[PDB]
Amino acid sequence: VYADSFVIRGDEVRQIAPGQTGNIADYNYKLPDDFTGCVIAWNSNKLDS
Amino acid sequence: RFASVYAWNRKRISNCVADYSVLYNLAPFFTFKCYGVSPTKLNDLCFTN
Repeated sequence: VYADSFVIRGDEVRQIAPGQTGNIADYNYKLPDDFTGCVIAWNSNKLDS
Repeated sequence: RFASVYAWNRKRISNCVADYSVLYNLAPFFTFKCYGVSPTKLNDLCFTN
């Protein structure tokens, strides 16, 4: 298993899932259609912002 | 202005080429799904009306 760490906007959480496309989904990070597993997202407004 | 739901309006689009790139650029897109088509393949399709 591999782990990838990054922080994105709230509006871009829907494009992370494989099969979707977008400005961040096509130029920053992409996932294969046969992706196995799941991603975990939690708010960092307290810490990052 | 947008008309009310009980008085929903309707506009006819024909004899023109529409680009969906100028549409997807809108940031606050939250609810967006398609039944008979796929959003990723809407830039290479033709419609009678």
